[PDB]
Amino acid sequence: SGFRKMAFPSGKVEGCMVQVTCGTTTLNGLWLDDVVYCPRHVICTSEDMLNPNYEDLLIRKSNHNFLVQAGNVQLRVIGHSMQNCVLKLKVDTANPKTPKYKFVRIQPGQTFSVLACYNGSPSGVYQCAMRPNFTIKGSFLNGSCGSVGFNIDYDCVSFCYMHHMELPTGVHAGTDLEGNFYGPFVDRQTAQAAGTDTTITVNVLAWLYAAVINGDRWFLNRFTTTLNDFNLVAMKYNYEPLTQDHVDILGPLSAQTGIAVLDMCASLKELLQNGMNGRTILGSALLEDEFTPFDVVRQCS
Amino acid sequence: SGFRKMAFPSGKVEGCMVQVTCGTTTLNGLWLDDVVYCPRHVICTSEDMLNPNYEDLLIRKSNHNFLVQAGNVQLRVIGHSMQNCVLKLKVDTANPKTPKYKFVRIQPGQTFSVLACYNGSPSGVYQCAMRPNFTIKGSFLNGSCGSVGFNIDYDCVSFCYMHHMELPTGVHAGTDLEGNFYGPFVDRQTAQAAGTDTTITVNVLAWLYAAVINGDRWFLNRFTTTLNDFNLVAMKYNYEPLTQDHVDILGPLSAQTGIAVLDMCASLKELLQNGMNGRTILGSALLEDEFTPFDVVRQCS
Ligand SMILES: *[C@H](O)[C@H](C[C@@H]1CCNC1=O)NC(=O)[C@H](CC(C)C)NC(=O)OCc1ccccc1
Ligand SMILES: *[C@H](O)[C@H](C[C@@H]1CCNC1=O)NC(=O)[C@H](CC(C)C)NC(=O)OCc1ccccc1
Repeated sequence: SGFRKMAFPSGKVEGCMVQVTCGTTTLNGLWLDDVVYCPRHVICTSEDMLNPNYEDLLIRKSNHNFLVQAGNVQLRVIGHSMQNCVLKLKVDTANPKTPKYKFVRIQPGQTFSVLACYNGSPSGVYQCAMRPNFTIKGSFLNGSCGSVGFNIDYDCVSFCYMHHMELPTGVHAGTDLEGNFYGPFVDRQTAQAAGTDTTITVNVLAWLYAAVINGDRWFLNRFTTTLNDFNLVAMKYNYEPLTQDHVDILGPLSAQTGIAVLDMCASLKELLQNGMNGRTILGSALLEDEFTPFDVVRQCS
Repeated sequence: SGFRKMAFPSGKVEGCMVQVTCGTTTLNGLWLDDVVYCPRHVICTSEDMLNPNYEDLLIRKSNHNFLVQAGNVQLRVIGHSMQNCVLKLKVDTANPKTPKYKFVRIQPGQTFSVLACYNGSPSGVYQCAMRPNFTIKGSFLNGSCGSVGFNIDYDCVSFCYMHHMELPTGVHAGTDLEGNFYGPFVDRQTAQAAGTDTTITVNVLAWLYAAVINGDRWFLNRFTTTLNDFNLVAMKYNYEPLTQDHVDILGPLSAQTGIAVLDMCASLKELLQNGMNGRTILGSALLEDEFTPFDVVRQCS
């Protein structure tokens, strides 16, 4: 028993983290097969980063400007190319630790594990959820760029995120492994604002089901409400509207606890209207929305 | 920027997780050099686990009763012995993934990373703090025993915990890697109650310093209080008394923020008396006490 924010084992990803150097800028890189993936702003100076012509800085570079280190072993860059916002540095050595992998792009509301890295050395691992405004609330300092987010389905690692920047609100933004940014952000140091965020409603309900599975039942009631009536209270509290699929995704959790999906929304509407009255749910005084229904089933199996 | 509950990279520990089978009971084991460490109640049936004579069940066992699997490779047990509550199964093969390690016993209030395992396969990693009553609030299902807790100082892994049981309150208990239990618990399925817990005061202050470092300053005030006057309000709210060392440990965090240690206790005493008034600190509506001053410095470096 027990429910904890739990990241995937990071061993398979640890073996692919390298250090990428260009000029006086150093960040992390992802070593898959014979290509090193890293943010393209490694080729920029502090001069360039306000409004760089990434295409212009790249032509004036060549292979020996990129110092790639896999631990203490120096990797020889035998080629370079740019895919959107990601630099692809082909190296002579095929990474022997390369796991079965996929390049996936996740949806807002889904979760993934972030392996924090600095100078090509993993520092820590934690879970993050892609916010509806395509940001994440992580822990990134200077030199953290190149650290990747990932999920594991079986023995395959589904890479889904690479860190690039931090927004003025203390939130973080990045791209998928093909260099395409999550959200309306650009890899330049200008005034960039994230859109208005909202609470992932289906995640709160799945988290409430995890509480019932673990013995937390004080918020439960006997009354119900309709899906079109619950969307009325959700629009008031900056919550996402609930769809029939979202109910179907919450199917197994509703069956394991014997609590209909719409029954839990009635408790959620009470929790939003009446507050929580200074009590806790799974050790939280707030409604948590960073646990997908899959995350609950994986822990409460 | 950003502060997140962050576990250590689990790759070095992943390479030592095995599966240990005895009869119809299967749990996890720690493969270090040529010894497999696992909880001794693997030799017990559901019959035996109420009040077992672990010394009696062990003599009636021998090597071929222990099926050890390192992935798909079967390990040959060439010997067995008991160290308190831990079974030491010597195997013929030296684990080639054995990292530099230490067998450490941690103090209540300190943190460590738990690598959740099932059938010798790592499932997830998360941080836990040893509660003052020698329990941890983790995520353990059936078959999770043998999973270890650990810290990493440099390239050395300081193993500090091995899971054994779950208490009636949903909390978990285990031993150090020498088989000595944390707290007044025994590896038998009887009525066992954890002692009354208290809030780690020095951890709350260090967590409040992490909030100031990350831009959260609404709880700050200009007034102060003495260490012997703050211990008066702490004893009221089931908080631990604060010592001069604890202030000295909070030294660097007090210097980085320019906020004296006793100044933060005044805000904490206000937060305990006046509540938080429906606002948040680092995304939390509760005062968090599972971050050591070291954990803050490591993330807010
Ligand atoms: C890459 O390692 C770095 C990660 C940042 C550092 C602070 N927090 C992070 O997540 N990214 C940048 O420095 C980035 C580079 C641009 C070319 C995209 N710029 C950036 O994040 O600017 C805003 C900022 C900088 C420093 C501290 C806080 C915010
Ligand atoms: C070992 O894998 C297992 C871990 C338990 C399973 C439930 N949560 C855990 O952390 N330990 C036991 O089953 C343990 C064995 C004794 C010989 C120490 N007994 C135990 O935890 O009993 C209480 C309990 C059992 C099942 C569910 C909840 C509590």
